[PDB]
Amino acid sequence: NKMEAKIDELINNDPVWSSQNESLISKPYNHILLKPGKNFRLNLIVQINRVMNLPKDQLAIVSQIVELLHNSSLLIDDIEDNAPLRRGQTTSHLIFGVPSTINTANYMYFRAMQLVSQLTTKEPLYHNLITIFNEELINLHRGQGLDIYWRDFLPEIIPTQEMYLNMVMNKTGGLFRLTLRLMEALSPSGHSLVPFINLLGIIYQIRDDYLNLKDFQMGFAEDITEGKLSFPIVHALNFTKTKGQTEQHNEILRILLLRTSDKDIKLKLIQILEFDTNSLAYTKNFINQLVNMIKNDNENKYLPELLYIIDHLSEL
Amino acid sequence: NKMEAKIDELINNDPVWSSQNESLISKPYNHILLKPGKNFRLNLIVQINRVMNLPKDQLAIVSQIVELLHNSSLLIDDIEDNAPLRRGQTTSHLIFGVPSTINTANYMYFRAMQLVSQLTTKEPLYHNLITIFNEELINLHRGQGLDIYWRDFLPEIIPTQEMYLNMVMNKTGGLFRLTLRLMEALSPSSHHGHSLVPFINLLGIIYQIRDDYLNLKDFQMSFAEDITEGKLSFPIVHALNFTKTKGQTEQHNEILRILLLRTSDKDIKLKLIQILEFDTNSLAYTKNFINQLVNMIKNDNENKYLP
Ligand SMILES: C=C(C)CCOP(=O)(O)OP(=O)(O)O
Ligand SMILES: C=C(C)CCOP(=O)(O)OP(=O)(O)O
Ligand SMILES: C=C(C)CCOP(=O)(O)OP(=O)(O)O
Ligand SMILES: [Mg+2]
Ligand SMILES: [Mg+2]
Ligand SMILES: [Mg+2]
Ligand SMILES: [Mg+2]
Repeated sequence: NKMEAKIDELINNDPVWSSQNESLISKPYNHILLKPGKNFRLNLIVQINRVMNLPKDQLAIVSQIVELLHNSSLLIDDIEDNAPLRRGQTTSHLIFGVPSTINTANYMYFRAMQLVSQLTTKEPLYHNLITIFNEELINLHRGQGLDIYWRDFLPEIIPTQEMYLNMVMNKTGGLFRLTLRLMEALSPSGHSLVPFINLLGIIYQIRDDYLNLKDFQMGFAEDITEGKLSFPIVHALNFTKTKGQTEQHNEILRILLLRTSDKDIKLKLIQILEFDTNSLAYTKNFINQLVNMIKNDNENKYLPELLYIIDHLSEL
Repeated sequence: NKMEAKIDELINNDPVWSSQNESLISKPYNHILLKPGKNFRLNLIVQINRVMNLPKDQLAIVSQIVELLHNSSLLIDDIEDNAPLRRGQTTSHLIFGVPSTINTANYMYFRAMQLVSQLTTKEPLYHNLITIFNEELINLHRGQGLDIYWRDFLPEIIPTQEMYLNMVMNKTGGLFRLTLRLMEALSPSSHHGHSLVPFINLLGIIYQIRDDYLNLKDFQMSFAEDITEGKLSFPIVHALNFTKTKGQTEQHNEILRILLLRTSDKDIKLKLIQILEFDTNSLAYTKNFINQLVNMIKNDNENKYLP
């Protein structure tokens, strides 16, 4: 009966959770926190707020939600991408293991969700805040799904430029739109800045893909080891199909499929994209055109310190 | 000019997502759907609705939300537990890879969350369903994190029977309580009696202890993957704390060594089992523990837990 009394007191109570248990399972998350770039995701929110005007207490919460979602996404992305480093540091799953990292990352998504309720007391608004959160996280998982599928089942599907851009609108545009849509919904205060935040996500991503190869040609071109269907690689694959460069098209697939860390093999692929397909110049120029679409936006049809961010978008 | 036009169209529209795309991402999930148990998790929902009386359309969505969370939880748990099999079938991550499986599973978490807003249009009630959904998924992750922590840090921390039971209230109680708390908040029924959460908690507990018990018993009588996983099973927690108390130092260490082996070796697995069989009598202890738990419900004449 002391057993039953114990079982009885157990089931008539909320589940026990100590602050100690909380520390033990937050290890993978505390590790990625030791990484920079933070002050920048914070500079973008701060700038957009000059327009949205939410009180600083609400802006702090919007910011905590996004940081939890962002860092958790990277903890996961690194398992998904077999990444050994993130922001010059050893990846969490390599230290604590994939099991703990996945669980903790998923855990933080729900803490993030929890915080949405500290943004309002109003039910109509709260319901909309949750829908935005739910929607963009659904979008993030969709693009991430395609990026991962194209790569892992290559050459089953060779994405075209169009397909890549759609994948990026979901994948990368997910959190960008999330942050902005929350702010536009909490604003006490012109046209929606969503097309502009979308163009930013796109630029951010093609730039991430591009710089990952160009800095090795001049990091470690880890994208090649991953086998990622990046902007430069998507152009090269399609370009070779179109110009009938069979041998080169196949060599590109062969190298991607090696998941190689050999610097010379990676450098060969890059030099193929440089001189054979001209995928690097194409990408650098595609980036510039997108940036000009904003820099030449006088009539403010995209646009509402703003541009300073566009050139330091790599540090977010 | 034409490139700028295309980008303009793109950024002014919602992200494009086709049904073929939906089919691609769904592959790891669909693969697990070829699995039984469904006419039983759904059986419990049915039964309890006899007291809750939710209108079918609403009950089905609950059934849907529960199914997505459960199947998704299993996809991830198998990755976390390095499980090669689930219901006799090759686990999803061994077929589609860990990357796609993790992504798909999480996606389904959010799809499940989406179904929550289609349970009701009343803004007060909806908020409660979300808080419910949110709270239990958090407990689920807390328990899972602890079950994984003990295992992966062994032998840093060896839980006591009590710590184990608390871990289970979180991990396994989560989905059980989420299912019932939703149904109770939706119930059109005036006063369907005392809340059934205490009863669903005891159920969750019996369920997990029995799961750990059966993993070893169906191997002592004839794969015992919990040993290969190195899991702090209910019988294992009992054996470890039983040898520590009876000062049986060498048996205590032998148990730890085998769990730390992460072994698939039949002989060695048989060896750990014979220790629990003859040395600590942990399997008989577990069987009896389960029976006591059940008797709490069987001899519930004043219906304190039962409806
Ligand atoms: C969930 C998101 C948006 C992260 C995607 O990152 P990528 O795998 O595309 O590249 P890195 O962020 O690791 O540079
Ligand atoms: C959460 C635990 C311990 C078991 C999960 O699987 P079930 O016992 O519910 O069985 P199936 O859903 O896989 O049929
Ligand atoms: C997320 C939950 C609740 C499933 C936990 O199942 P276990 O980790 O106990 O392992 P299985 O025996 O169910 O495979
Ligand atoms: Mg990555
Ligand atoms: Mg990635
Ligand atoms: Mg398991
Ligand atoms: Mg498990």
